[PDB]
Amino acid sequence: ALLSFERKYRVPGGTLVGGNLFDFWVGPFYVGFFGVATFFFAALGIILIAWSAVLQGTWNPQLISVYPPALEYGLGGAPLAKGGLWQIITICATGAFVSWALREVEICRKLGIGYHIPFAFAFAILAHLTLVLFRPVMMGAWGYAFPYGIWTHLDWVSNTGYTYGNFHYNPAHMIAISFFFTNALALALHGALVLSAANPEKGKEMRTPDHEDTFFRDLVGYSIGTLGIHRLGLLLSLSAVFFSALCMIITGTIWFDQWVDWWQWWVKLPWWANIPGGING
Amino acid sequence: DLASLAIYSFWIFLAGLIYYLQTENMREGYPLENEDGTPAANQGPFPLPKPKTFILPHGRGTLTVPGPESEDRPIALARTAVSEGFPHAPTGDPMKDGVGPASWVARRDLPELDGHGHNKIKPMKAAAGFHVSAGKNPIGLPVRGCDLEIAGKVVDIWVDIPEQMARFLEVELKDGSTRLLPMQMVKVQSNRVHVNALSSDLFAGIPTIKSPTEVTLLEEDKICGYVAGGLMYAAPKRKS
Amino acid sequence: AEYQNIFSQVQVRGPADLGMTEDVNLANRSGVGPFSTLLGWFGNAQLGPIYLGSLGVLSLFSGLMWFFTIGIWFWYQAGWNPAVFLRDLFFFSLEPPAPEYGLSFAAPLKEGGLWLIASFFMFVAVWSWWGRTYLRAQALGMGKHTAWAFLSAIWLWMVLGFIRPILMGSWSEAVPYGIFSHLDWTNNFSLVHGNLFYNPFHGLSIAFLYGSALLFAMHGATILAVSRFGGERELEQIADRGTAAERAALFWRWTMGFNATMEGIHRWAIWMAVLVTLTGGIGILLSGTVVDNWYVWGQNHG
Ligand code: BCL
Ligand code: BCL
Ligand code: BCL
Ligand code: BCL
Ligand SMILES: CC[C@H]1c2cc3[nH]c4c(c3C)C(=O)[C@H](C(=O)OC)c4c3nc(cc4[nH]c(cc(n2)[C@@H]1C)c(C(C)=O)c4C)[C@@H](C)[C@@H]3CCC(=O)OC/C=C(\C)CCC[C@@H](C)CCC[C@@H](C)CCCC(C)C
Ligand SMILES: CC[C@H]1c2cc3[nH]c4c(c3C)C(=O)[C@H](C(=O)OC)c4c3nc(cc4[nH]c(cc(n2)[C@@H]1C)c(C(C)=O)c4C)[C@@H](C)[C@@H]3CCC(=O)OC/C=C(\C)CCC[C@@H](C)CCC[C@@H](C)CCCC(C)C
Ligand SMILES: COC(C)(C)C(=O)C/C=C(\C)CC/C=C(\C)CC/C=C(\C)CCCC/C(C)=C/CC[C@@H](C)CC/C=C(\C)CCC=C(C)C
Ligand SMILES: CCCCCCCCCCCC[N+](C)(C)[O-]
Ligand SMILES: CCCCCCCCCCCC[N+](C)(C)[O-]
Ligand SMILES: CCCCCCCCCCCC[N+](C)(C)[O-]
Ligand SMILES: CCCCCCCCCCCC[N+](C)(C)[O-]
Ligand SMILES: [Fe+3]
Repeated sequence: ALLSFERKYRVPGGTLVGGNLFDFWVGPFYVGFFGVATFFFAALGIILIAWSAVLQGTWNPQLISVYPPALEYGLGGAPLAKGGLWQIITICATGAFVSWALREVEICRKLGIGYHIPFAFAFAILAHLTLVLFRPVMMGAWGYAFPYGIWTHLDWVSNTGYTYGNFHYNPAHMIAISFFFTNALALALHGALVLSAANPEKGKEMRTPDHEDTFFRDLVGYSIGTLGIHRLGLLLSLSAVFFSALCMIITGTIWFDQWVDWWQWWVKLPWWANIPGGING
Repeated sequence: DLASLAIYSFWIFLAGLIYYLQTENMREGYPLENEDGTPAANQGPFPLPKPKTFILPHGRGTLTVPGPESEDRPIALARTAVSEGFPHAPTGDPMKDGVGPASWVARRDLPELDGHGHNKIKPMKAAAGFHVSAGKNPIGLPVRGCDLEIAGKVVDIWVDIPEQMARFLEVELKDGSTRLLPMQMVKVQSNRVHVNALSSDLFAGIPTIKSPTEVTLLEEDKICGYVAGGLMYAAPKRKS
Repeated sequence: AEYQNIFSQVQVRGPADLGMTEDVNLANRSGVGPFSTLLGWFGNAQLGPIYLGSLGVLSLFSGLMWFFTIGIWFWYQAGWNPAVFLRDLFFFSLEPPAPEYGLSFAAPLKEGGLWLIASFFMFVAVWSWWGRTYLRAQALGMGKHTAWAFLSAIWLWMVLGFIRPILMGSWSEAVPYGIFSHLDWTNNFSLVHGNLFYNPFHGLSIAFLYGSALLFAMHGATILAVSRFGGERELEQIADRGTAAERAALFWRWTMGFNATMEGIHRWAIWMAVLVTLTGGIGILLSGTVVDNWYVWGQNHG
């Protein structure tokens, strides 16, 4: 039940709410007030999903799907079997995510570490809120949210995107993608670099971070450094999700035509709008 | 069907990869233990991997993991409950005893070395060619603790030579001795270095280094543990 | 505010660092580049040196040739007009041969020949760059992880521009060189194969792409959170576990019930990333060679 080095860290303190009441572990898990809150929100949500399953027909994971209120309902409540379960489950979901972040904060305080992890998780939660709360609200209905089902949520992505043509053309989405792809590039390079240093050619001594800087200076003329690369992964990741949330919050609200047409602002600049030749004259 | 074959194979590969990776991640801290340090009955379903050996540079020897685990230091904590899973209360002063968020590990009592075999971290005055190149130079600033009381004055920066970065501020106390402070735990301002984690009276308790121009891994851990511990344990004397 | 360690409060410079030597041929290193104070708020301030031996020159030369071949075509499409060149930059496109040329080199310059020339240059640029990835590690005595990982990305690229075109019997299948045109190609690819969201390899590739952001957010944030104990000195934490590595593990153990080591997180890392392009290349390579329509295949296969 404890890692070999774990005991000295399991002291009282750090909790944000409750003093010592929930200050304890279950096996590996820390609990805290926010562990109780996440268990509650999550158990309720899963229950309601199982309920909603019955009201719909199946026990197949590939078929269970919980749809939000139809557009007719606007932003109001809805009978349970027709969108209300969705609304309640959404509240549970958020309640569980925020509780999980706040429980992460409690673990930071007990461990004496910085808050960067929950702070980063908050970006995932914000993107979720953009899809289920902020965007639907700005647009006037829950029914613009995505449903909860393995395959049906993909249908919604495809439908939503094709509402605006090829969604590739959304410029915030372009930036988001760029961050995703760059993050994964960075993550490959990072893991590869450290491992290449820690696991050198057979029989050789472990390399040093000096070798890691050298490898990269040799290879591309620059090395961001061991602090920098962790800064960079964090930034690339959060920037991807930030731009994701951006690319969606602006879609159906400030911009609702075909995204490819947005790019006309560029080609119609007076200085070159009417010059013949090329693709657009 | 070929694509069916590929997907079925892939899930089997993934299962194996996950198994491989989780066992790779058991090379430290396992076998799990009960609160009293004996082997726990329930180890989970992944066995320990076969040992690997890292060859350390500069004649520092070798590390083989997994290997026999041991804290190699006294841990001044006691059970607060009669069953598993509750906190363990400090038996003395947790900052001085180095437990809870003040913990340190018994790292080797030698300094980390660069690829050339020189000490990786040095006070800047002994680092040939090194100077501040941008930002406020903290050297000379008074140092303020979370009690808003002055604890000392910065007399140098300890720098990482091969990575060219600031790692500690060396701070002189009222008695004329100095302490290291982790660079990540200070706020350099235009008139001041401010230290949220420690109140002024706790500066003297920062663990000291045994030789004035190098720090060992053990010393860094004691210093870093101790200052991070003030976030929880100084708190009686923090006002924002 | 606690300071957060996203940007450095103080930069410090010393003598230009010329790096380790091991078995590197030093005649092949440039001298050091300048120092960027701008970069130094976030990463290292120093630029270079860089190593450019023969393979590096080769690679850089075809690379640029690939780039210039495309850009000459663009200028042409622009009618040599700089203003039309900038206006329509994202719209120009160097397209591969039409289907009737199959896998041959018979097509005219202006209608595929050029595309093949640019691709040839790209092929040698990348594979020589791969070789260089392996070689710079060898010279320094390092594992070959970087080259093995790079290979996973090269895999998707190969499948898109070479292996799948060849299996399909024509160059017309490959990706054109242009900003908008390659997005059009991607959208078209999915429509014509009955929606790539039903390609289980595509779904896997996405789980890894999101998972890589998840994992780098986790790891980047973890290492910064314990940087006040020297967390980012990961090699020495591996060799000699410190409190940084213990607090990091325990944050995760207490949160989600299990955790990594300082070394093993880097194995989770390299694999979360590499699997993006590995499952990705498989999904593409199967498309239209073996499976014409994923919606259909999915109706027959759970
Ligand atoms: C994966 C499925 C599709 C695809 C789908 C998409 C989608 C969808 C999007 C992109 C986007 C991009 N893709 Mg594409 N892309 C494909 C394969 C490629 C290949 C290739 C060699 O195989 C290349 C070079 C590119 C290049 C690009 C960039 C223009 C852009 C940002 C990529 C990035 O962050 O990379 C990693 C990051 C790095 C920093 C590495 C190096 C970065 C530079 C920018 C590489 C581009 C150089 C290129 C020659 C452009 C310069 C020409 C002009 C002077 C501008 N794609 C395949 C065929 N790609 C995004 C975009 O913004 O499109 C306009 C976008 O939304
Ligand atoms: C036909 C479809 C359209 C299209 C339409 C859309 C649509 C529509 C959307 C995107 C969105 C995205 N698209 Mg697009 N997209 C297309 C083509 C592409 C291509 C490509 C190569 O062609 C790429 C790479 C992308 C990439 C992207 C990303 C920028 C973004 C998805 C990530 C995200 O938002 O994370 C954010 C992360 C989250 C939302 C996760 C939140 C997680 C929560 C907080 C916690 C979960 C806990 C959970 C319940 C687990 C509990 C159990 C435990 C496991 C034990 N698109 C095509 C052209 N795209 C989406 C976006 O930007 O969303 C904001 C979006 O809605
Ligand atoms: C982000 C932009 C779009 C979107 C676009 C896509 C697209 C496009 C794809 C997916 C795919 C997935 N998405 Mg989705 N997805 C969205 C929002 C979500 C949310 C959410 C709470 O916001 C969740 C939980 C999921 C979950 C999922 C998974 C079923 C699948 C793998 C994701 C993954 O590995 O990520 C990275 C995270 C990890 C590796 C950690 C593990 C996460 C686990 C696997 C989550 C399991 C959730 C569980 C099945 C349902 C809730 C569980 C219980 C009720 C508690 N998506 C929004 C609407 N998603 C892929 C798929 O195969 O779909 C069938 C796919 O191709
Ligand atoms: C309408 C569009 C279709 C679609 C069509 C496609 C197609 C087609 C493909 C993908 C692929 C992918 N799509 Mg999809 N995709 C859709 C919707 C989505 C959504 C979403 C939320 O809707 C998401 C998140 C994704 C996500 C993804 C990625 C997981 C995957 C690409 C991985 C990658 O890293 O490639 C980027 C990495 C590379 C391209 C490797 C490049 C390596 C080379 C060696 C680099 C050379 C650099 C060069 C020399 C230039 C150097 C310049 C420098 C400055 C020096 N797609 C919809 C359904 N998608 C790819 C895939 O694998 O599918 C299975 C793919 O081919
Ligand atoms: C912001 C950058 C990236 C990111 C960061 C990030 N994620 C994080 C963290 C961080 C820093 C954590 O600390 C936290 C964690 O603990 O990781 C292990 C986490 C996490 N991100 C997770 C998943 C996740 N993150 C994703 C994405 C991302 N996370 C971003 C790409 C995705 C995507 C891409 O789809 C998923 C699926 C979890 C592993 C974990 C948070 C677990 C949690 O909140 O536990 C509390 C809640 C529950 C146990 C279950 C709640 C269930 C019910 C309330 C009902 C179900 C709701 C419904 C929405 C289901 C939808 C069904 C689908 C088919 C659509
Ligand atoms: C594992 C999956 C991820 C991955 C991994 C990965 N990529 C890699 C590697 C790895 C492990 C490397 O080791 C290798 C590398 O060296 O990285 C630094 C690389 C690499 N991946 C790269 C790009 C890249 N990777 C991508 C993706 C991914 N890489 C995946 C997400 C993408 C995407 C998402 O589209 C791109 C665009 C390169 C930076 C590098 C391979 C470099 C290479 O092959 O170079 C050959 C070409 C040249 C040497 C010269 C071409 C020069 C010209 C293009 C012009 C210069 C730029 C121009 C804009 C200005 C200057 C011109 C003026 C004269 C006008
Ligand atoms: C300013 O003006 C000047 C002239 C100075 C310029 O130089 C400007 C230059 C430009 C404006 C160029 C701009 C370049 C682009 C927009 C390129 C964009 C490219 C992409 C978006 C690429 C996407 C995908 C590319 C892929 C998948 C390529 C795969 C190719 C390889 C697998 C190659 C396969 C090899 C073949 C087919 C050769 C076969 C023959 C043999 C003998 C091997
Ligand atoms: C059930 C068996 C399926 C095979 C799965 C194999 C996963 C092995 C992962 C690669 C290990 C890396 N290594 C040791 C070669 O360096
Ligand atoms: C998608 C990544 C999920 C990987 C899950 C594998 C986790 C195994 C957990 C084992 C931990 C057992 N324990 C606590 C006894 O060590
Ligand atoms: C190295 C870490 C492994 C993480 C694996 C996460 C798998 C997510 C499930 C995706 C479902 C894909 N599919 C094809 C069945 O639809
Ligand atoms: C798809 C995600 C699956 C969840 C993985 C979480 C694994 C946690 C394991 C906890 C171990 C607890 N115990 C008592 C068995 O040791
Ligand atoms: Fe790391």
